[PDB]
Amino acid sequence: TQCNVNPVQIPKDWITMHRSCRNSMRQQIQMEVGASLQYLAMGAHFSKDVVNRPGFAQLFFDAASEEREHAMKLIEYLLMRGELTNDVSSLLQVRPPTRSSWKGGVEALEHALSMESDVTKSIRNVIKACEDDSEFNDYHLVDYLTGDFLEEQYKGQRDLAGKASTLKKLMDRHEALGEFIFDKKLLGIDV
Amino acid sequence: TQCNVNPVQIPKDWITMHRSCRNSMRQQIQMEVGASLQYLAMGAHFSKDVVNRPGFAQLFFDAASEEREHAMKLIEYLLMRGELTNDVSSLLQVRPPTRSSWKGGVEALEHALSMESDVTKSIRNVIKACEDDSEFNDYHLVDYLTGDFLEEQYKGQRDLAGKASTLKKLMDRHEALGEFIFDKKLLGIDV
Amino acid sequence: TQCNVNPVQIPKDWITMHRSCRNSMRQQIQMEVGASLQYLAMGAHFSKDVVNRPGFAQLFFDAASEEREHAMKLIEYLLMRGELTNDVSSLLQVRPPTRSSWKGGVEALEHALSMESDVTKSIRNVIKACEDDSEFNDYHLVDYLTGDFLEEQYKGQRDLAGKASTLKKLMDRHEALGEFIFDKKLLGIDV
Amino acid sequence: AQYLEEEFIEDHAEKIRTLAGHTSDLKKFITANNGHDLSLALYVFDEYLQKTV
Amino acid sequence: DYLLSAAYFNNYQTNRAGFSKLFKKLSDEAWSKTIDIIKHVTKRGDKMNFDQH
Ligand SMILES: [Fe+3]
Ligand SMILES: [Fe+3]
Ligand SMILES: [Fe+3]
Repeated sequence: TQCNVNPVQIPKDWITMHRSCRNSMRQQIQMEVGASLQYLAMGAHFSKDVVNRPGFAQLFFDAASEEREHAMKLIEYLLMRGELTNDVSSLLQVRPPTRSSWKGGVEALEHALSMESDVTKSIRNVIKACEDDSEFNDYHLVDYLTGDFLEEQYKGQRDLAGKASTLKKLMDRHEALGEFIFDKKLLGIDV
Repeated sequence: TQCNVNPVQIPKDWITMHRSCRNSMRQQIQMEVGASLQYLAMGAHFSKDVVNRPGFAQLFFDAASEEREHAMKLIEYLLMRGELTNDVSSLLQVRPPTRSSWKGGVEALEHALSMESDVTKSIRNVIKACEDDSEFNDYHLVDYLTGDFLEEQYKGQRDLAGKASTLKKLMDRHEALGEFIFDKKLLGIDV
Repeated sequence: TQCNVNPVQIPKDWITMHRSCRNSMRQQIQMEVGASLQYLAMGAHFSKDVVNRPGFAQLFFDAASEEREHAMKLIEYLLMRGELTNDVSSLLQVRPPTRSSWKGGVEALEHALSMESDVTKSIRNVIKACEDDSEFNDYHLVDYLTGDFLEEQYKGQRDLAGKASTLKKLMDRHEALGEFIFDKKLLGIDV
Repeated sequence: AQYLEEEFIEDHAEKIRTLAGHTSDLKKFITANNGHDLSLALYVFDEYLQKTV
Repeated sequence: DYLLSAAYFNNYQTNRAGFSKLFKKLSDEAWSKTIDIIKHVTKRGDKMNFDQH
């Protein structure tokens, strides 16, 4: 039985992304998804009754959802350029994250800062691949990654670095009370 | 008789565009105007009593006005940079468009997609000329063409490509009713 | 006595600006401050009872505050990237401006246009240093300087150039009345 | 005929009268008092157009 | 043609915002009338020919 419609073909000259750039974008999509899964594990850790840091839990669950949105934005960009008419199933793979426990809020913030730092470096490498391909400099995608993605990365790194510095100063003598107060401030609660 | 005021001169060091970039911009302005005229002809075709596709007519008259706005934006950019104190009359030439009839909505959408694809390629060439001039990399204009003009181009191409795919699937067995319904949807009318 | 807290260290891989780019940014910060001081002197000149051009005075005091904001934006960018943990005191030096008097509004507008033209050229040189460092192309900062700073520069130059042309045409026969009317128009007053 | 009367003809008279008046104003700025006020007059006239066009 | 005049009067040397606005309005009106006439031609059962003299 004929369950589908015989495909039609329309002009394709407008579809211009080159392979190296497209492959770097596909790899970045998997990286964003991997980051969302690692943040979910951080949210889960701080949600435990024996850890009980709801401010940190919410911070990381929010970060997980944001990374999922980053992956979706990259996928939407490829679709807009005429890609992903096939090879969609292989774009992503969900796997358990590498780390599932942290000693305290400082370790988690420093790990998040390092993850963001890795993502920033990876995006800069996608930009290089897309800009320096000898056959096609993808001006628009390079601009999009630079003005949207890197913008979010640098602001995010500075935010995490500041949080880590502020909380770490409290650790030599005020580990419990310092983290407790900092955690409630993440929820907008001034004790 | 003295009908005009003796011209004055002010500092000109701020006027920095170079020739290759400026000439590519002038050529792009004529290209946008040419596109506006070709869209006017599409609007005229679908307005005919024997074609009667008001949704397509409006779509293309709107596109014609938008291309005219693109030409105006490029002209305003040159004026802001201190250009067009002369050589304004030669910037544009209005001529009858090359095509005046289309078999149906699909042919017109595919032709529009191809026209947009040509404009995108031309803008990328203006960017190359403006960025790679060995004597002056025009950072600001390159950024403007990339973030404003290419942005509009890629979104527009995806929109036209989707419309063409959707309507073309209806052509093997539902040419008349399929186009009729699609045309009213362009007007926001769900029959 | 121990008046401060023993410093802590957090990950630093995210701090990536290179020296040539950072030094060009530091020099640009001093240049913006220098421009704010020169505009303050213009505001002071047109505020004198014997000059009495309140429209020009306000125009230049506003420009002085805007240049101070430009300096602050560049400083904030460096802070976001993890810089200025030291070497902050040497970032700026306040010194009397070079010029303190102008023959009239046209001379001041032309001087302002020339100052802006110099700033535009300097920003383009910061962009070159930041983009062309063989070890690190700072994509994000280059994009920020191009899309934010150069945008403001080109619009500002065109505005000043137009004001200078308009007023200068009135100088051969209407120096006093022409400047008086133009000055009130700067205040939004149509006489 | 009615289409031209309604959509073109009525308004043409107003536009032509307006433009003819502008040329008369400029002609006077150029000829009166040896055209001495021309530069200031063009500035004032341009400001007037900004308010009335 | 009017659009080019509007552009010319908006260059930094001429810088006549009033004259530029006058021509921009004439340009916008003529553009709008172009579309209106094309629609009238088709309303009456004819087809537009852009090379008609
Ligand atoms: Fe991300
Ligand atoms: Fe266009
Ligand atoms: Fe500045």
